[PDB]
Amino acid sequence: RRTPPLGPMPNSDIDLSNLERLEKYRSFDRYRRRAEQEAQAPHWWRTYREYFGEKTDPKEKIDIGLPPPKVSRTQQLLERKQAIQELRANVEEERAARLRTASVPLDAVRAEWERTCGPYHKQRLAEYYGLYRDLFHGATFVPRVPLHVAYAVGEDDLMPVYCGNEVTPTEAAQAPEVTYEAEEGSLWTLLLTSLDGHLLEPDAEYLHWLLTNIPGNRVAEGQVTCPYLPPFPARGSGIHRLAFLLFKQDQPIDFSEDARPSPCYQLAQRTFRTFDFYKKHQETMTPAGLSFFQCRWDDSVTYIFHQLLDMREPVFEFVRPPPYHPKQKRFPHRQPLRYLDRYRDSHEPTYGIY
Amino acid sequence: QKRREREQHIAECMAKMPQMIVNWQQQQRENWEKAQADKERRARLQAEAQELLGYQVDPRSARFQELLQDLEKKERKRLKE
Amino acid sequence: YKTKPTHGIGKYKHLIKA
Amino acid sequence: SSKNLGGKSSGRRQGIKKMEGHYVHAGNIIATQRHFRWHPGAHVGVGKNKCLYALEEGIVRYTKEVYVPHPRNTEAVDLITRLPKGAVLYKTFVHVVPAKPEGTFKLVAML
Amino acid sequence: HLATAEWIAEPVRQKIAITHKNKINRLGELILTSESSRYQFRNLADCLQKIRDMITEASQTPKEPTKEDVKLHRIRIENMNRERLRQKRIHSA
Amino acid sequence: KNILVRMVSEAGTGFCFNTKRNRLREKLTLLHYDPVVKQRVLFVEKKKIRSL
Amino acid sequence: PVENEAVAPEFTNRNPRNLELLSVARKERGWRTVFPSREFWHRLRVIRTQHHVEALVEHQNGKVVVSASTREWAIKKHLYSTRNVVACESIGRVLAQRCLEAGINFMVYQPTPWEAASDSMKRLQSAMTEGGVVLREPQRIYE
RNA sequence: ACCUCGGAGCAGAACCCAACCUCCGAGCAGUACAUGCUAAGACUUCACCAGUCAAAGCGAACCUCAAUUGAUCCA
Ligand SMILES: [Mg+2]
Ligand SMILES: [Mg+2]
Ligand SMILES: [Mg+2]
Ligand SMILES: [Mg+2]
Repeated sequence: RRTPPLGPMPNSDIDLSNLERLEKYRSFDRYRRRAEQEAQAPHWWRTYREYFGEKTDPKEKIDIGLPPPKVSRTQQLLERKQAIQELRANVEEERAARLRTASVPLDAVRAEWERTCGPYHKQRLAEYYGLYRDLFHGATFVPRVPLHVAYAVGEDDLMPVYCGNEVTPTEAAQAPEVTYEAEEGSLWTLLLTSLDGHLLEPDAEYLHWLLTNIPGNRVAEGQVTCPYLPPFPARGSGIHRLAFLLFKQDQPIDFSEDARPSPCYQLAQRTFRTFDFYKKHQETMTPAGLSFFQCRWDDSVTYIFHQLLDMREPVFEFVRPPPYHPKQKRFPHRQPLRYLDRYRDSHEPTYGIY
Repeated sequence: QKRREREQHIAECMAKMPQMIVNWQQQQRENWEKAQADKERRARLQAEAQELLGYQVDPRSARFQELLQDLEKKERKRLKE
Repeated sequence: YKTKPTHGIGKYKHLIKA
Repeated sequence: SSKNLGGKSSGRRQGIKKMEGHYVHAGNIIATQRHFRWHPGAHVGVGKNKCLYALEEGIVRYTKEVYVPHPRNTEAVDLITRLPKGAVLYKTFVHVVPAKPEGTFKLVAML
Repeated sequence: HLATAEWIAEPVRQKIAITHKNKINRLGELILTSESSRYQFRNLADCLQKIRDMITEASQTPKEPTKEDVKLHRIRIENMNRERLRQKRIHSA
Repeated sequence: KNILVRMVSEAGTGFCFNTKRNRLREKLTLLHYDPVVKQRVLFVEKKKIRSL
Repeated sequence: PVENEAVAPEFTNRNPRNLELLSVARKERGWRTVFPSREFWHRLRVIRTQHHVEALVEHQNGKVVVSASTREWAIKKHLYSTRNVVACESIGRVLAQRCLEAGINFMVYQPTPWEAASDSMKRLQSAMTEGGVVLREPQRIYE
């Protein structure tokens, strides 16, 4: 009784003859690189990757964004060769490299990272947090234009929302200082939603800030179709994620069926869905910027529930499932004396009929 | 009264351990260095020899080590009085 | 297992002759 | 006349207690063994005597994964450096795919 | 109602209002509850002992807070590396 | 060859614990956890009770 | 009855970062004989080519979150000899900055012994700790 | 000649399986003295007695081996 394999056996391609004329793994990290290379392949037997919740990932995902701007890679490569050749000409750089003392201008590499490869990194961070999973039902994009939104609390500092930061709702008390590059022919729709925080509905989300037809960089001039409202994560619930979205529209499109009243303090009205909202405006606009941050409870959230929303604050708690015990035996053989205490409800003395 | 006596004795023993701790650890280091010094003494005198194993060289080394040990004890006895 | 298609998947001493 | 004497030791009852697909509560012993046969995978620990017990409530799954030893495990490291430049090892692993979420957020007070 | 509770003195009433805001209702009531026993005598006694221990603990503001590191060490490092991101020169309100 | 000796605690008195020991070596002095003081204190070898 | 007060008595949080930020998400315990251990929420992973040095931060399901590599022109132009120690120190500083801007400041570094005794990885861990990012992830709660 | 325990074959792929069947062994040894205390769920030499693994918790630094062994009363 045997059964043949359903495909190639793993160590079968090497030849068992002429073993001493083969190259061995002379190290441990060489084998480690080969084994972690091999563990990524789609094998035909049963593997760890099949069972442990990888969401059945192979299926192409729809891009909805701006195209990549065309660059001539030959000229770029020759100019970069020119630049590193000019840096390699200096000899004090060689002294700094040999002498283990040569730092990097972190702000310059920060702005350059924002300039060249940063959009793809922000795309994979936005997909790690599940933004594209809950904003567009899986449809992905790249945040082509950079964006800078900074929050205002005190006098000197800032608390910026980078991709994935943590800002407290006290620091999110007022509207932030939104800036980005734009030309004088473009209109923009700003949109700030919290992916979590809806109480009545599990899959909906709360619209907090919507500005439409931003004339380029004039962020103040847009029409306030939804007024700014601070975040409000509840107490016992965990971390809540707010996300800004910046779309670029070709022609100036107006909408009043999505517009809200001027207080807008009724939570049934702020029941948003970015999938349906992007479905309505599928052709006129396209997403171009993206920023998002974590938000947990502080003592100003009860102020938000008190004087703005006019409600009592709901608190939560992280409960666990009750512990597992077998069926209670009548004669528990060799169990300890505390076996009876696992099945008791109240640890106070009881007197039945007396 | 006997509860007070026991707890007071435990308090006095607890106060008197940290000094016992450091004394015990210093004595641990001292006998460790003394044992390793004896290892290097048994390694030094076996150096000079011809052949082959310790059938003659190690007995001569042990004889010279016995002479050195008796010399150290004699130096101690002369140092005493 | 010995009757499964993946029998002998953990074989290694047919690779080391020493 | 019976020069040999001694081999009267009984069987150890070792082997797999929970096969693939069996629901397992936390702390159930999955397999007893000597001289490692099934290696521990995700949410499976080992005892001193190489038994495999669950660490979560779930369903047992047996797979076959690549074997990379700990770098201080010197005998396995020399067995790794003795392999040729394409071979990998593929031992057998036991996982527990956990069933319950580790908690839920309930509404306790409305104040 | 904790604000008009006259039998408690003003500074310790303020200290209880600050350090026990998680048990204060919308209308300023301080809500204490118990679930230990199954006779309501012992639950009421536990509630009253909670009130007594809160009052006698808040008035002694030299109470020394002993350092714990399991549940607040996370929040300490998160607040520190949230403070590391404060570097501008001009902002207001 | 070996021998089983009783060690008694110094602080937190009365507490004892037994341990094996080589015969020809000198007597033992160890650090051990004494639960009546909930610390590591010194123990002193006293009154060997075996010849194993 | 106020229409604002529908709270729907079980709250569903869909943030994947959530329960491991509450320190109650389960780590993948086990594997107990192979290397590296799978008990982490995030890992530090550095790849040292003969040309470039690249550092990754992964989640244990496999998707990377942030990385700093000398193949990028941004770090390439500002230093010399992308292989050497000061390049790995720069990679550590840039990765620590990039991941503090990502809100992730607990990760595990699990090297081989000869890598942990190397000067490059020592100065990279020093650049990560002096950047504010702390290794040795906290315990699980009711583990 | 043997009376107790462990490993291999008979017993080839869950468990178990005898023989005055064929071969090896054991009645120890070695290092720390947290070889501290408690506590879900399980295995179990086909009964029982015995034996084995162990999540979490309080504290504290940041275990090798295969058998290597003896119940009650009593002292
Ligand atoms: Mg047999
Ligand atoms: Mg039998
Ligand atoms: Mg049985
Ligand atoms: Mg434990």
